[PDB]
Order: sequence, then C-alpha cells, then structure tokens
Amino acid sequence: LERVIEMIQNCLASLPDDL
Amino acid sequence: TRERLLSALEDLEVLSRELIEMLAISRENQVLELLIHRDGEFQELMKLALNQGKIHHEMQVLEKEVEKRDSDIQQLQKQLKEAEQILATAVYQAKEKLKSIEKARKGAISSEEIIKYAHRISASNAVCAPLTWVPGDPRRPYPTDLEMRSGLLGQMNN
Repeated sequence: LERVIEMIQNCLASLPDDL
Repeated sequence: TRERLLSALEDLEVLSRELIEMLAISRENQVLELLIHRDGEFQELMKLALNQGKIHHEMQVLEKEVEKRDSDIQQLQKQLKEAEQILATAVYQAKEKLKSIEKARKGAISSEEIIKYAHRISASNAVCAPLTWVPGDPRRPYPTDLEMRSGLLGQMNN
C-alpha cells in the first residue's frame, strides 16, 4: 500500500513538471 | 485552393498570350478588361495564399503542442496502470485470506468437541491408515462388508 501511494505521488510529482 | 490558383494561372497565361498574338497579327477591349479582372483576382488569391501559409505555420506549432500533451497523458497512463496492477494483486491476495477468515468465522466449536470428534474419527483407523498396512489387509476407510452385513441396516430389515 505504501509503495503504491508513493508511486502515485511521484507520478503526480511528474505531472505539473510537464505542465 | 491550389486548383483555383492553377486554373487562374493557366487561364491568365494562354489568354494573355492570345491578346499578345492578336496584337502581333494586327501589326479587343473586352477580353482585355477580363484579363484585368483575372490579374486582380489572381493577386488577391496570392495574398490569401500567403495568409494561409501563416495559418499552416500556426497549425504546425499547435500540433507540436498536441503531441507533447499526448505524451504527458500517456506517461501518466502507463505509470497509473502499473500502480493499479500491483495494488490489484495485493488486494486480491488479501481478500483471499479474508474469505478464509470469514469462513472460519461461520463455524466455531468448543475445543473439547473437536478433541472428542478427533478421537472418534481416529480411534480405529477410519480417516488415517494404520501404520503397517499391506494390500489385502481387511480394514478399509469405507464402512466394510462385515460392518454393513452386521449393522442394523443389513440385519433388522432382513
């Protein structure tokens, strides 16, 4: 669960960096 | 618009040639005035062509932005998919153990009843074989012919 959470987080951390 | 441009081109070409040629063979104001009209309309179409070239350059920049946003969308998608798959297998194995726990919740017996029933099931070898067994030994994990022929079922009806 923790890994999935941080995975989602870093992908969200990627997306404004595309924006 | 290329078709209209090229038709105006070839029309202007050979009809202006005709005007020149009738001047040459003389030594026609109506087809002159129409040549004037064709020349003006051709220049207007060339101006529209330069404007549409500007439009196409804008479109090229715009579709480059399209492809960049598509790549951003897909890079969200694939990583969200792999997170989805890992969490799916995790919750699946967890729901397997939860199903087994919920089956265990349905049946709850006192311990001495389990011990007593285990004694009745394995005092004589009914569910687990005797330790020194060779084929041809009479005892079996089913009722057996003698217990059937000597029970109430075989005797009391017959």
